[PDB]
Amino acid sequence: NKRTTVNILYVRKPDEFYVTLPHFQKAINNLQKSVQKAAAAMYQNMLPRTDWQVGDMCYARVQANCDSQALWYRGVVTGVIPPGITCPIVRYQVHLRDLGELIDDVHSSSLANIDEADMRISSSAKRCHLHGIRPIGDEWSKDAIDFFMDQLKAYNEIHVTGRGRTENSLSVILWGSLSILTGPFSPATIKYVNINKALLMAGMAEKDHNSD
Amino acid sequence: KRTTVNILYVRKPDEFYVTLPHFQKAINNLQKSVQKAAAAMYQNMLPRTDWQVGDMCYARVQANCDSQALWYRGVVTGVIPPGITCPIVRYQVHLRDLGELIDDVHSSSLANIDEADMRISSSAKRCHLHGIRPIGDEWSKDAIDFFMDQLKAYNEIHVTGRGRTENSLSVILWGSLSILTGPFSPATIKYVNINKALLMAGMAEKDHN
Repeated sequence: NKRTTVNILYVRKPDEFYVTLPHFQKAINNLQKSVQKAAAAMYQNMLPRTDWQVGDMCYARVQANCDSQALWYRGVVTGVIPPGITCPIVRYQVHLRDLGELIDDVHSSSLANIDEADMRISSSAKRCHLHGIRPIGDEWSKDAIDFFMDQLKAYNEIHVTGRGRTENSLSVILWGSLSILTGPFSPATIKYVNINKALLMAGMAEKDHNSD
Repeated sequence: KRTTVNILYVRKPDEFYVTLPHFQKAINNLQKSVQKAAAAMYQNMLPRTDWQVGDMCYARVQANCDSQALWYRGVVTGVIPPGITCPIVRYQVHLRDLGELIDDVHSSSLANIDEADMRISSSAKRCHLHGIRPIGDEWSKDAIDFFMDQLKAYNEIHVTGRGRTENSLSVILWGSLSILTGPFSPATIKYVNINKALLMAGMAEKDHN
């Protein structure tokens, strides 16, 4: 009721990270290996294409955060990187809809056309930001991001409480749960820790006065 | 004195990598020589997870201008503990022949390197722009983008050495323009001081040391 358990797919910053409902996890996996087949056929069958622009949907063959090998992903072209002295080819930045991670320096050769079903299938990665807090400065510092990451791996499970949504993200109070084993006759006890407040108390963020 | 160079890779105005232009073919031979040696080691070698900072190695990674992952001579610069998103140890590797840092490299992509292949001097020579420093704590994206723009805005790039730290060479970077002035006269070259251009644009400040 008050808390919904989630799986953390990818973390960029405390104001941008991506989750999924735990029961949905298998369907996400099925979608990913389904995506490999569709993308691979597309790549060799399609005519070569070089006209890629921002806002274009696509498949990208890229190595994501926890990938040992490059794999196909559903993506949206977020940026165009003009040729440079080190690299004389146009390249692109791609947002991976099922993971949430931005990938830079993607060659046109790694991009493939996307058909119309895999365009309207809802993105697996659900965007969130920590509610009621902001960085102490222009941007989230590396310390604060590292602190956030450290908190996430410091708990048994992760839970969110919704505080409304912005135009592309859901505002949440992130909860860490500890499980306490108290004898064979009694069930484990669960305690919840407020990660948002943990960032505040550690001096890694300050209260956002735009929130109520 | 000015020596023409090829820019291999740029991280920041205080960290970029060059080579002498005549060495370029020799670098190319080394890279595809590396492919042979590394692939051998990989299928040869016993599996290893013992990777530590300062360890010499081969890394199969997708570098900056690579469409596909390739083998590179490397040194492990960092160890990345497992996280909630990725439950495996990973490593950060510096590519000696390119100069670029690569993050999140799995142990499966790492291979042992033998010592003959290891002691060949790095193709990439480290440089930093002399007499300047960032305005803020660190180089801003604006300054880095400006620096990149300067490098591609000229016909050729040249360096003048003004001393060395222990791992990097302090230089004045020069951009050259060629001016065509009729069939009878040879073209004239004008040089622009890239270090100064950054100072002028307010993208950097004087070192005063």
